Amino acid sequence: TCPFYKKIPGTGFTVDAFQYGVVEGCTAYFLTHFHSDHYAGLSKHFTFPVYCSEITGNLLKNKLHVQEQYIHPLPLDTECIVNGVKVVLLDANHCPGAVMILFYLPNGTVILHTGDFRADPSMERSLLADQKVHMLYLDTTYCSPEYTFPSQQEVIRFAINTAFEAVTLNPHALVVCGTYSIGKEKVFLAIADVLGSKVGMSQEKYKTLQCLNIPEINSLITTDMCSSLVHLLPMMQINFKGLQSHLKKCGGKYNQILAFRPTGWTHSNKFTRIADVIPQTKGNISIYGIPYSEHSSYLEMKRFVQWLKPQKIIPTVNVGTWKSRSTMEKYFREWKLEAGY
Ligand code: NI
Repeated sequence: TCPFYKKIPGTGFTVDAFQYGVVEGCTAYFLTHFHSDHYAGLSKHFTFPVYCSEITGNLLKNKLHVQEQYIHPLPLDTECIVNGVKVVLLDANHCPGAVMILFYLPNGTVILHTGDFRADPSMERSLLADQKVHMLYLDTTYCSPEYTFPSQQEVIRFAINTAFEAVTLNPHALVVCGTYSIGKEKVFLAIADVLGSKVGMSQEKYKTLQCLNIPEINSLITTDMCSSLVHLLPMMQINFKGLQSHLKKCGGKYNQILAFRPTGWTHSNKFTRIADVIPQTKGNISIYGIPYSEHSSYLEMKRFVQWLKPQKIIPTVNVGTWKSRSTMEKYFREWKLEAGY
């Protein structure tokens, strides 16, 4: 049974609600982004209208085989009427094709559903500037002040400088980057660009990337692993055992691995600056965990909510414990008392 925080009142709509069977009253199912916790339950046998971005709809058609007649792609930043209700999709600054959804209810209520997002001051000049929001369905993944991490640009600067140094010292080093979903593509694309290489990967991963409308992608990626000095591997293989095994397969072309694991936040963020990050090393293998987030930090979240001034907040993450819920509610009230709304 579908939980309340996935339903949009006053409509026939649900958000990210595909794992509950046929939801009573639902005439259109919205999908914010192509991450498995959110698409859980979609497959080629789905027969109700799915509304989403163009990129999400490429992934549904080619990776999940959803039939074309049930996929309804909407342009961004454009007022659209769906089953008699005005909606807008906005870029969520999450993974490729991820959106926030603005719903203009027939009674005058305005609802923003963030999906998953990384709040940014650029959102203060989208179509959100123009009107009041009554209800905010909020991605609360990192809603506590201990959750700090650097900008994506500082993280990428670290990665490119680390990779370029290592490979200039040893031209026979291979770089490997872990992946298990879409998102975070700038990590491996920025490192390959500084090294003058295409990125090499499995046919399954190449297929996924080919759905993402990235400019000039054919110039940036390949399935010919032998021609590439930046490889992608599943995240589960980014360990000393799995990397040893990979280095054997490369036919003595390489004699060292430098590997990256983009994580979200880890507790080493509560002590160490990005500049001071060091790898774990065993012989000719080194592994860097880098804090590349596609979710809001606490400060970024707070800034966004204090600017938007919603009347009511409904969290969509960390909802399963009373301690989490109470924590989140306390910070919402602080934010409102501090800013005066
Ligand atoms: Ni996500």
